[PDB]
Amino acid sequence: QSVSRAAITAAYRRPETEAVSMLLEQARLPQPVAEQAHKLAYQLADKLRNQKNASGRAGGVALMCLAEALLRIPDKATRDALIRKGVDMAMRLMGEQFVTGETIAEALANARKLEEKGFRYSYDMLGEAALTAADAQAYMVSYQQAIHAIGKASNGRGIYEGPGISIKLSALHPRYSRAQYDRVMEELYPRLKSLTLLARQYDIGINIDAEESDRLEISLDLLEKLCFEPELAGWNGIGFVIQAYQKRCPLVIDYLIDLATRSRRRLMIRLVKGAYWDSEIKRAQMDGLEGYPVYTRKVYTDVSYLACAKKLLAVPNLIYPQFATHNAHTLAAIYQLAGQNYYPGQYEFQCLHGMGEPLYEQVTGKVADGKLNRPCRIYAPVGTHETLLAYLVRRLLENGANTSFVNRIADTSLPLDELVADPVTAVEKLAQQEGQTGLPHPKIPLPRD
Ligand SMILES: Cc1cc2nc3c(=O)[nH]c(=O)nc-3n(C[C@H](O)[C@H](O)[C@H](O)COP(=O)(O)OP(=O)(O)OC[C@H]3O[C@@H](n4cnc5c(N)ncnc54)[C@H](O)[C@@H]3O)c2cc1C
Ligand code: PRO
Repeated sequence: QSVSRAAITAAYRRPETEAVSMLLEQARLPQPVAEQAHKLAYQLADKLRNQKNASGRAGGVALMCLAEALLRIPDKATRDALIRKGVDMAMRLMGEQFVTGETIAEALANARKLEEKGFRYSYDMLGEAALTAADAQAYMVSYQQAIHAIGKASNGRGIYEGPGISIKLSALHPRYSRAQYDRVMEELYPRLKSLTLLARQYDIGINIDAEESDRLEISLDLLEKLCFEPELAGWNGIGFVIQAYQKRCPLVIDYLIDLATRSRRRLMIRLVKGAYWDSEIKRAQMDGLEGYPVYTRKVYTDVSYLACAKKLLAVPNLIYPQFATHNAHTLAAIYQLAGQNYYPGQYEFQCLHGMGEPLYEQVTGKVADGKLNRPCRIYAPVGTHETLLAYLVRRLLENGANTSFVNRIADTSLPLDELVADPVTAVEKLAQQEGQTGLPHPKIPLPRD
């Protein structure tokens, strides 16, 4: 193939100057909206930094120990007068903060606390990249069991206010990374269909997570078919992730808008930046192809996310946008771009368990409690230590990258105004300095170079 699908294919690895130049005016926040976003982003970030007055205290150590000792003198007068194992253990130590529970039942029992404050959940049974038939079957069973449990705890609250599930197509088909069209359709699809039908019976959201870029196309074929199942007609609980770090992302949105039209539904669309960037670059560098399927400067991903957010927010009849981010500017800009006259079903935010709660405690909840009154859905990984590895590694990359917001916020030296700097302005600043808009990262030449 269709006009919308062909356009996706042709953007796969489009030159970065070109891609970024095309996104720029689509992402630009109008003057007024830009400054309200700056102001809200600044406040959110400031409050995150200075939680227990960790700024005002920052404004030696030897004297403090002596001063401490003197203050333990009770009477003022007297005071005046005078390899394989270490890796496994490191992974589960760092990983506990990211896991909401070992079993789906323990994860749900712990859901009341934030659900009452207005948070929602999407549970993920940890596991991906099934190698064998037995692995994939076992994932299929863990997903079914999860859907029964979440569905019973949802108890009719529905797709927006109630919990959902997130699934990985790589978990449901052995050797998914290289599987061909015909075998995926014969084997993967019936399983996707079956879980989705089950999610529909309990009226919970079911979201298909996005993985590596060479699986985008097949995920779209699977989604297309799913959306035309007679048994799913009139049901708007199907969710799909799109990754703004991909050059294809805006063309994927055009496709999704048309799909929602043709299949007569509202799609739940989770807009993310993306989790596999280090691997995507390495992959593209090994295949020696004409370009990258992702951007090479982080600020360009920020610009793509804003442009894509506008596209999504423009079609509320077709798309329920789920804006996944821990970046205060991103959050603030979405909040402003969504416009006046918010209603619950317009959009929600999302965050990963162990990363987002502090930012979103300023967001989800009552205006009279100093909150924004916008719902946030926490992504909640569920499983034991043997299913954690890949997810943890991705979190370490995310938390430890010096371009990450969550890394830069903890950097006292970097002033708030730089931390929440408008990405469009940053791209324009780079373009005046370097002589062209959207030049690739200077340390990431094309694969053929
Ligand atoms: C609820 C939730 C669900 C998610 N589901 C998925 C999913 O299904 N699939 C998936 O891939 N991701 C998923 N993610 C996104 C991913 O896990 C990261 O959390 C997300 O990219 C971090 O973005 P941010 O806005 O919080 O942080 P920011 O710091 O603003 O941006 C971080 C990122 O920018 C990108 N980046 C970093 N360096 C560069 C560079 N040099 N050039 C271009 N881009 C760069 C990467 O995407 C990286 O994550 C999910 C995130 C959340 C919160
Ligand atoms: O697996 C990951 O890293 C992303 C984050 C949440 C869901 N998918």
